[PDB]
Amino acid sequence: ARYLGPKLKLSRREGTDLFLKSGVRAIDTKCKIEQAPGQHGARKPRLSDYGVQLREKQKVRRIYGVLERQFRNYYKEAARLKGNTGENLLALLEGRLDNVVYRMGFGATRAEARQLVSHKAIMVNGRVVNIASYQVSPNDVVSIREKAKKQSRVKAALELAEQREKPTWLEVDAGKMEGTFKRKPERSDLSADINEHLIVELYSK
Amino acid sequence: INPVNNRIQDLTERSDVLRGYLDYDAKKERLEEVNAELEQPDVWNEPERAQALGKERSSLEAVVDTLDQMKQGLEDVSGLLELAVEADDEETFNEAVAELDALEEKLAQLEFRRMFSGEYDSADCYLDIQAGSGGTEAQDWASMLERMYLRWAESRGFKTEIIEESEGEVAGIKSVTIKISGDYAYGWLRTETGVHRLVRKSPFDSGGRRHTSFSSAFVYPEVDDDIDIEINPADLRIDVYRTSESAVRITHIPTGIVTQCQNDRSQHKNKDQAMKQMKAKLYELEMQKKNAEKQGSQIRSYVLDDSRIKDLRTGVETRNTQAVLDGSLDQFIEASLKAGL
Amino acid sequence: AIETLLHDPLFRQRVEKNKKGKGSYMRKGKHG
RNA sequence: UACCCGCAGAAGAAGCACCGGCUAACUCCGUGCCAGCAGCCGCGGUAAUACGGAGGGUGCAAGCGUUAAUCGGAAUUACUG
Ligand SMILES: [Mg+2]
Ligand SMILES: [Mg+2]
Ligand SMILES: [Mg+2]
Ligand SMILES: [Mg+2]
Ligand SMILES: [Mg+2]
Ligand SMILES: [Mg+2]
Ligand SMILES: [Mg+2]
Ligand SMILES: [Mg+2]
Ligand SMILES: [Mg+2]
Ligand SMILES: [Mg+2]
Repeated sequence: ARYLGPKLKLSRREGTDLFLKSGVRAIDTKCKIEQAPGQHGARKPRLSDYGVQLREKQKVRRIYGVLERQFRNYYKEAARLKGNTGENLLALLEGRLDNVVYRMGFGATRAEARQLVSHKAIMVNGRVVNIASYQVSPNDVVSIREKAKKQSRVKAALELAEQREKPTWLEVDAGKMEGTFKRKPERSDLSADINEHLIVELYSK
Repeated sequence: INPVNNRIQDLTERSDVLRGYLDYDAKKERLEEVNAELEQPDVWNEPERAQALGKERSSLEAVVDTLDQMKQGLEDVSGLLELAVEADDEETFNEAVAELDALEEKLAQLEFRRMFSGEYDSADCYLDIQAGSGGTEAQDWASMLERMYLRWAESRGFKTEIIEESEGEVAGIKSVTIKISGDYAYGWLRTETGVHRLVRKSPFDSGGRRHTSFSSAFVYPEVDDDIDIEINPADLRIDVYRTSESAVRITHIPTGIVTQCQNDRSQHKNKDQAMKQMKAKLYELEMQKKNAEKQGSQIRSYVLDDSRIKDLRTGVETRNTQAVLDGSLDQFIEASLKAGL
Repeated sequence: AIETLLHDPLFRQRVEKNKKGKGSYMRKGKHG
C-alpha cells in the first residue's frame, strides 16, 4: 500500500523534480535528474499518445503518493462532482490531510507528512486524525498535537517550508504549529506543468 | 627411454579412466554383501540360489580384482623403474621398459570386454539404409550415408556386400541393404541404428534454398543356425519381383515388417537369404522388447552448410565434415559405445 | 515399424524460407 | 468490546504479471524450426529486444496473474444507428 523504494528514480523517470526529497540539497546533486533510470537511460525513445498520458498520470500519482485504485476512485468522485473534472480531481488530491500538512510545513516531504499523520500527530478540529487520505474541508484547523510539538523534525520542516513558496489557500502559524484550511484551491494556485486533461482522457479509454 | 616414460603414466591414466567408467565402488559393495551371504552356511541349502550368488560374486571380484591388479601392477612397475634409475644397470632398465606392456594389454582387453556387453556383438550384421520422404534430396543423402558406411567398413577391414539396392530415378538411392562381414561388426554398428539428419543447400533444387533431409539406418546381427525360434509358415509370405525374376521379398504379418534379397542369381538362394535376414530381424526386435521390459529416434545431425556434425545423444561435435563423410566416423561410434545407449 | 517411423511428419523434408531471394518479401518485419 | 493512555525497539510485515507490435517497459548469455512461446499478427533453422536464465526496466500491489462467463468496443441485426 505504499511505494517504499527509491524516490529520485521516479523523478528521473518523470523528467521533472517531484519534490520527493526535502529540498535542502538540489536534486541535480543527488541524482542524474535528466537521464532516465536503468541501463537504458541515455536513450530517449519517442513516446506514444497513450504513453505520454500514462506518464502524466504517474507523475501526479507519484507527487501525492497515491496508489492506483485510490486514484481511480478520486477520479470517479471528481467526475461525479459538478464542474471541471481535472480541476476537481486536483482539488481532491490537495484536500488530502497529509498533503495539507506538507503544504503547511510540518513534514519536510509529503512522505514525512504522511508518516506524521499515521503516527497520531495531526489533530483536525481538535480530534486526532490518523488517515492520510482524510479530506480536509474549508475552515478545518489542522495542528500538531502537544506530544509531537517538541519533535526537531517538525521545526526543520517548517524552516524548509519558509524557504519554499507559500500557498495562498492556507494560513499557518509557526509558533502555534496550527494551520487553517481556508478554502479549496483554485487551479491557478497549483502547479501549471500538471496536464490534468491528459489524466482525464486516460480514464476515458 | 622417453617413449617408455610416456607409456608408464599414460597406462595409469587409462586405468583410472576405466575405473571411473566402471563406477567400481558399487561393484565392490555388491561383492561385499554377496561375500557375506556366501560365508553364511544357510545359502547353500537352496542350490540354484547359491549357484546364482556364486556366479554374481566371481565376476564382481574379477572386475574389481583386475582393477586392483592394475593399480598394484602399475605401482610395481613404477618401483622397478625407480630402482633402475637409482642403480645404473641395463638389465633392470630393460625389465622396467618391458613388463608394463603386458599390463597395458590386459587393461585394453578388459576395456574391450566392458564395451561389448551384448551377446551378439561378436557376430556379423546387416546394415539397412532407407532414404527419407523428401524426394531426390533424401535419396542423395541416403546414398551418401551408404558410401560413408562402406568406406568406414573398408577402413576397419570388413567385407561389405550389397544384398539389395533400390535406386532413385533422378539420383541417389531409395533404399539399400548391406551385409557387412568381420569380427565384432555388430558390436560397432548397433549404435548407428536410427535417423540421420542431413541439412544442406540442395543442388537438385533450382534455387539456393536450404533443405533438411532424413534417412534411417537400421542394424541387426546375423543369428542363423544358432537361434531356436523360427517363422511360422502361415505368417511368412514369399514374393518375387524383377531385378534392376531373380529377387525375392519376404513379408511377416503379425509384426508387419519385411525383408528382401536380390544379390543371388536363382530364386531359391534369394528366398533362403530373405528368410535368414527376416529371422535375424525378428530376433533383434525380441531382444529390443526384452530390453524395454527390463527398463527422438534421430541419432546424428550432419549440417553441411555451417560445416558441423553433431551426434545428438552423445554430444560430440566435429567440423571436419568431409572427413566424417569419407568414413572417419569411428570417433562417434566409440563415444556411443562408451555411453552405453 | 521403421518405414512408418520415417513416414511420420516429424521427418518430412523441411525447406528454409528465403530472406533475400524469391520469398524474400515480408510485409512487416520482426520489429517495427 | 470500540476507544484512550503507557512500554520497548526499525523493530514482526512485498509480492505477482509483463517489457516484438497492439501495450507502459531492452540489453547480455544459452539454444539453435529443437526446446519452447502465442490473445491476434507471428517467433525459433547459430549475432532471437518474441523461447529459457540474468541484469535492467514497466504496471499493479496484500495482492498479482490465468481460466470461465456477461455487456462493451461491434453502426458486426444498425429503434436511436
Ligand atoms: Mg488495499
Ligand atoms: Mg465533472
Ligand atoms: Mg512500447
Ligand atoms: Mg512468456
Ligand atoms: Mg551461440
Ligand atoms: Mg543468441
Ligand atoms: Mg535469425
Ligand atoms: Mg528475451
Ligand atoms: Mg466479446
Ligand atoms: Mg450493438
